[PDB]
Amino acid sequence: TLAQRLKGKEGRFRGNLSGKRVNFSARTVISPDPMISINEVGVPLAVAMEL
Amino acid sequence: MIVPVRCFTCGKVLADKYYEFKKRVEAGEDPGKVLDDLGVERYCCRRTLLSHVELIDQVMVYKVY
Amino acid sequence: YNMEDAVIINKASIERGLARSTFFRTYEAEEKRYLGGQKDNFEVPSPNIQGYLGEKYYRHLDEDGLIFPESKVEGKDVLVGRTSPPRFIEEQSSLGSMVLQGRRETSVTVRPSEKGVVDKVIVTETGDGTKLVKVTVRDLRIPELGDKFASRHGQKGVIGLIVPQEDMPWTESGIVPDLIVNPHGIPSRMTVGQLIEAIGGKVASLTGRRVDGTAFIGEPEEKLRKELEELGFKHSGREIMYDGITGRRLEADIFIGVIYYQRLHHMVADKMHARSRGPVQVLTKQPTEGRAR
Amino acid sequence: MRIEVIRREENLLEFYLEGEDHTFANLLTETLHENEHVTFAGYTIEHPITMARKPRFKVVTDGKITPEKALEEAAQKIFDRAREVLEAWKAAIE
Amino acid sequence: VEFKILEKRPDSIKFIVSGVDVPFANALRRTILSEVPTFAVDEVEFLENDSALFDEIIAHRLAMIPLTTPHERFSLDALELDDYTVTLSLEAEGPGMVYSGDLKSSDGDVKPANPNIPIVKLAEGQRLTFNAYARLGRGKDHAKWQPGFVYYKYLTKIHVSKDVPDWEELKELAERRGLPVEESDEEIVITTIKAFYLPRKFEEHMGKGIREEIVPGSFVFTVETNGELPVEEIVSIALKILMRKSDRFINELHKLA
Amino acid sequence: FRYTRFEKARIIGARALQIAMGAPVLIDVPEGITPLQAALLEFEKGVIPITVIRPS
Amino acid sequence: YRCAKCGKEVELDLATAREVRCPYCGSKILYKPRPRVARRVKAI
Amino acid sequence: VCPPYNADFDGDEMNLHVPQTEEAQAEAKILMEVQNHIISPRYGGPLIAGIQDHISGGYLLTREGAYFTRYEVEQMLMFAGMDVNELPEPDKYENGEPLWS
DNA sequence: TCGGTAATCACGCT
Ligand SMILES: [Mg+2]
Ligand SMILES: [Zn+2]
Ligand SMILES: [Zn+2]
Repeated sequence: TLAQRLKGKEGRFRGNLSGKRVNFSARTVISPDPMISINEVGVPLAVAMEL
Repeated sequence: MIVPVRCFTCGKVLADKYYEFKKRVEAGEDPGKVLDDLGVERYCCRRTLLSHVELIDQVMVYKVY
Repeated sequence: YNMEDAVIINKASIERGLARSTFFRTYEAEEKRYLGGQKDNFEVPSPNIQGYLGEKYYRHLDEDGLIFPESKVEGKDVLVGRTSPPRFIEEQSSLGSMVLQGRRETSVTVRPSEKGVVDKVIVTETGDGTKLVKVTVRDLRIPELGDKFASRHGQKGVIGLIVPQEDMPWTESGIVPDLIVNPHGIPSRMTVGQLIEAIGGKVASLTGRRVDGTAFIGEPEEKLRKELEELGFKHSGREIMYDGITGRRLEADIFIGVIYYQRLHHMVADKMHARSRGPVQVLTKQPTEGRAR
Repeated sequence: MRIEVIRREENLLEFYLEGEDHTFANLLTETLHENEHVTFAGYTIEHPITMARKPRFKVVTDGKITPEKALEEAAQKIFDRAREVLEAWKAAIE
Repeated sequence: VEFKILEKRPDSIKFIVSGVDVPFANALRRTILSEVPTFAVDEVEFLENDSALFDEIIAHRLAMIPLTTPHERFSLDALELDDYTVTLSLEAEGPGMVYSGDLKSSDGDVKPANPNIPIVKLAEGQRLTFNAYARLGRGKDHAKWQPGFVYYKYLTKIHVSKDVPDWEELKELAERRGLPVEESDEEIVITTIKAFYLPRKFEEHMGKGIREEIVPGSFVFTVETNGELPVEEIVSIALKILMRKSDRFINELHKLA
Repeated sequence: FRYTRFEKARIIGARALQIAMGAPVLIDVPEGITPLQAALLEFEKGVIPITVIRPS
Repeated sequence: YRCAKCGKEVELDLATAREVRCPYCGSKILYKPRPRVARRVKAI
Repeated sequence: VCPPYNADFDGDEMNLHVPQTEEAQAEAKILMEVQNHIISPRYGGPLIAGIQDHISGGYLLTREGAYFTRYEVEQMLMFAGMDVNELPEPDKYENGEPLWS
């Protein structure tokens, strides 16, 4: 009921208001290369064409 | 899963020398001299004759049209 | 590239057969009957009907609504075309919907990141009276980067890169290694059974007989290193190796053996996703959860 | 095989070489070394997944000869040296 | 520059090359792997496959069959590879094991080198039909187009003075593996035409009494193929590429200026 | 009169947003540049018009 | 109409409106057979 | 840059997210780039620094007896970024052959 | 002292 919709460790202060789901992101695995500089990053070309 | 026709490191054919190999180990002869009698020199050719499953028989009979 | 638990598999050794693994799924679309008396039949959807998924996703279906096998289904391609029954004929009257009287399209389609080819289509009837079709589509899945390997001693890792056969540090025989494992992980995790097995692969491939290695009664340690020492090699695995980029003996004796690895299903094509702007929550209008939604 | 120059200065030449790899690059490097007028010959491949066909070459001279002239005559020798060995090989399997 | 042919066998050869240097040997070695072209099946069109194996797996084995490549009829030193295609068809019906030798070729010069390779086992009533298309390619693009292997080693001499206890044990040991030994009253010289694993008792004498001296400029080469090219053509074809490859450089250099 | 690290990242932020909404640019041209990169070149030569207020 | 092939071989071309059985076998389970068209798989 | 993230490479998962508006993007570049974070606020000492091979490679370079020949000096100065002219000079120990330290 | 009741207990993903 109402008090469990407002609350309950996944309610509507932490679950949906102060932590939200976002747009324009991606998530995959990591794998080294010591040939780029210290402040660069690789990005795959599949993720690069959908952002 | 029939024998791989190459090795996995040394490019060399093997599937002609597996069914001649196993029919001479079911007589009791030691495999250390059978593989030497054929054309197997290194041990990168030789780890993939000596360890295999020949599982094509079981799956084949089960059938799917 | 093989630093901090990576590994560097050969290129030509992937490309001849190592760890080429297949992946299957299945789909279970059916034909239900509601309690009103109207039963929804599945067929080819016509252009009119409300709630159309799209067009030119229906190029693989047959007449009745079943994919004839061995077709490269990919993306969001459909699998079985389902027509549903009206669902509140008189609520809306949206200026042309009184005369149309049609149906509200629901269907089944592959999960929007995969690929592959169908294998076999089932069609039957389940207990009551209905009908349910099962379709399964496979995949080929070559081992590229990301794909987690592991031993049975606990040396997990990921393919670092995929270097060609020509640039491989090779040995004073016909040996060209496959997995150039990082040397900074063996005298840090105390896995001496890795190094005993590496001699046990070289002994039991040259001798002919697969070395027993069970706990507490297996083959002892010292008796292996004499059977290798009389078959033509140094007592500790170490061999003379020439680098492949320039070509001169590396002034050390690089260790080399045969270790049984095994591939794991934390493969990379089931992890990568990107979302620009997708379908949202009904209650809050915030994005959804999971890659399947 | 189109030479893509980058830097050009006095007694110095840096450039990219499309279509080549480690095989040719290393052979041309140490062959160049044999010329006493060549002060500095070297190459690098940068990040061999995004590019592995254009080594970056660098040739530096002492001013008594231009970098292009040094390179030119030093890749003559390799053509002549291969021409030798080949003749030897053929007339030996007999 | 000189050569010494140790042995010639079907699909193998070992020889000693003199008068060369360290950079040149790698250039010769890598060229045999990444430059020499051979023919290989590149795509297969399926009409039906009732076997126990997947479509991809049967297509994968066809690519791994070594095909004869007649070097006296096309061009192996070209920079632009010929696109001539040979069609390999098959129409069989079980039961029985299907062999590589049953594939028919539209051109008698491109056939499988080894006819005793089993491809797939077929049960009662199962049919297998496909068309294979072969084209020229290089090993650098795909491993299936590799003509064989090359391995090389230095040439060294191990000097064993007679002051080493039980030196007689090394003479018999070396003779078992075929390494030449020249003996004199002062010492013995072992020519290491192949790897020489030093037995454990003599490790403390490696450097003091027993020492290894490298012979400048001599290399022992081993070349083995799989039957797609003769064991004598290989080295000649690779040398003719190096010449052609390092001549284009001169042409391109002049164009810049 | 040196700027902090919080004021330097706000003056660029307001100037990169004006430079997208009109507001004719100073000598900043070459060949193609995203509106963020135009504000970085202007701040180096010290021709920023925008000044801070220091409450004290 | 279709041409479905069941388990334990046999052909059974019927329809799809009423019932799904095999007359000869007596079972009710069906695989749809593969067509006889030409597709194109590369060897990698 | 893998002591800040506290990661390793046994199949982990890292997520990026692009910032969009022109105020929130020029704020990301000035205040959050990697090189501003080379030292850490917990103890002052550096955090983004060398790891496993970067240490034990550096011992083999500075041992007494690490004498590189002429080809290997000239090859490695091209690979490590730097741009120097014809000055690998002056062949400090010519006792065996003309090779550097 | 002394008994009583709630209110609390990683991150992400399938
Ligand atoms: Mg981790
Ligand atoms: Zn092998
Ligand atoms: Zn039946």
